[PDB]
Amino acid sequence: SLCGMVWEHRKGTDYHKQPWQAKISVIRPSKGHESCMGAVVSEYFVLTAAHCFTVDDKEHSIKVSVGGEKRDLEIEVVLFHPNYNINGKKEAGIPEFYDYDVALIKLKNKLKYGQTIRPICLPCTEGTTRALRLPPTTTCQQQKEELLPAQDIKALFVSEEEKKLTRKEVYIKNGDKKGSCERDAQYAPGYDKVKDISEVVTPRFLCTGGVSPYADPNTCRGDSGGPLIVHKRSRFIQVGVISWGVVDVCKVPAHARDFHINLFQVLPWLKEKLQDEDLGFL
Amino acid sequence: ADPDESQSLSLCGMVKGTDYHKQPWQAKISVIRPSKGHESCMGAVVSEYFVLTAAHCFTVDDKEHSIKVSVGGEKRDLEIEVVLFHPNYNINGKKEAGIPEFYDYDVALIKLKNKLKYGQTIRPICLPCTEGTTRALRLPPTTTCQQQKEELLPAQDIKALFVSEEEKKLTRKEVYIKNGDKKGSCERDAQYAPGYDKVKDISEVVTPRFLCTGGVSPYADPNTCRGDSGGPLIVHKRSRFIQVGVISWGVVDVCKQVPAHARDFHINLFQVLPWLKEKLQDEDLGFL
Repeated sequence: SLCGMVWEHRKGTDYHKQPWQAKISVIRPSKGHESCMGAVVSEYFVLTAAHCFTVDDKEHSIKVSVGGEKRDLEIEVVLFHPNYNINGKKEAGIPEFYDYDVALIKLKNKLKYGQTIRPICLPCTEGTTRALRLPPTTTCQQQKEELLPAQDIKALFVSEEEKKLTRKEVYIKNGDKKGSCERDAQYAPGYDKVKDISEVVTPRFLCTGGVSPYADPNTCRGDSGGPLIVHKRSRFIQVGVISWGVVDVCKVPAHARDFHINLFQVLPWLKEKLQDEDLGFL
Repeated sequence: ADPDESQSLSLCGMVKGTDYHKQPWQAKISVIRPSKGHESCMGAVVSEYFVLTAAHCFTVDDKEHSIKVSVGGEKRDLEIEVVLFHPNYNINGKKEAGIPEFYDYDVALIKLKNKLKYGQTIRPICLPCTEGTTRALRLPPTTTCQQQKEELLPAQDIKALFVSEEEKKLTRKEVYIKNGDKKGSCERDAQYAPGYDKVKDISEVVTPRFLCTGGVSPYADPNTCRGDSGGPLIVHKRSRFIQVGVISWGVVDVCKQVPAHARDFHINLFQVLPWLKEKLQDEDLGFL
């Protein structure tokens, strides 16, 4: 199959429209389960946020499903980015630090691509170069400048509300608005007294949300971990992983920013872990 | 006399108006984090400086900015001096044994910085083995702790309730604690709870510090919602409300499969009286 390509037909389920979307549920007796999403990136892997796994039990507590299927898929192992350390800045007044908040769920059984289950394209891969109908002289830097220019980048994410999946169009402030977007991180939970924001907002994050240039929808609690996508040439390319934000409105607007791990900033990890998935990383 | 009388306001377990007039002891607790996966729990005002709830609720070590506590329907959040966790509590205590989360001694006390000013919407609930409870029960002044137990927790199906929240409003749910011959059946269903798939001996997860509700016998019992966790398990013994437990965990949440297996577990306060008695020794509670 061709990554980031959807069913060329009308109607169909929410998974005909977003075949790459995966649902993740981490369950515990207390009933305060984690709810997250991810994206199929190959037949054996699902990419999502590292912070979703708060119960270290891949055998019976992590429920992963795709294609709107009801069955939960067998997990071989969950790989956490090596630099991830959520409590690493506790002593500096940062309760939860989300740098490198990405993880890959490796499935025991190979996924079978259909009209409701298909991979999404990843940065600096052969699939993305072809999806964007670019020539083979295309490099990783070129893909980056093509997908993430120094401006307000049009992008989207998939949100679930009332049993329904919907695309939410947002704008990544990667240009002159970047700074003001990142600075609103001061309004995120536990960050009240964080003097320098660069300490909670590292060069591994993309910033969306706000009312400028437009009134951007915000990620819902359950959407955490899902892909942040750039829609180009009728193809879907994942550029980030939803990680955290200022507020959950699905439940001051100009302050409603969401942060995502920029996949261009965790390529050595991705390239190494998915080196056997025939995705052709550059 | 005037109901706002200071002495009349300090009377535990007593009750038109909003739903907070109906449940004056109810406390709301939110542990927020940037990822948006906030913890939601409830608690009970036990005294002027303390709110009792579950230990598992505190997943962000930041009482300064990430733990929001409110009472009396107030939209304001209260400053926290310190959060006290039962010394025997350790959710990872049996990880190596195949048990992901262990909820033994799942209780914690929130010590507020400022005194709670009791009122028409803010009032403490009665705690086991205290001067207050003996009176609420209409028992002679000679009553002992064991006597109160036999009075509140008989070896049978014990009528009880917990306060649940569904769509902005709070409501009382009648449940039955299986403390008699249905006790074993109730506890054995713990086998169907998250992560307990391979638990052979149920005693490993359901320790003698737990009360068991839920199921369809003797009656179809309602279950606790994720957000009701850490909330007080109460006995409505004749116009008075006594807290006998702290909601800890359960097999399933069906708010907002196999109904007969739907059990909820609560930490029996009688099993943590030594902790309660001590930590609350300066709160003028009259512990027997």
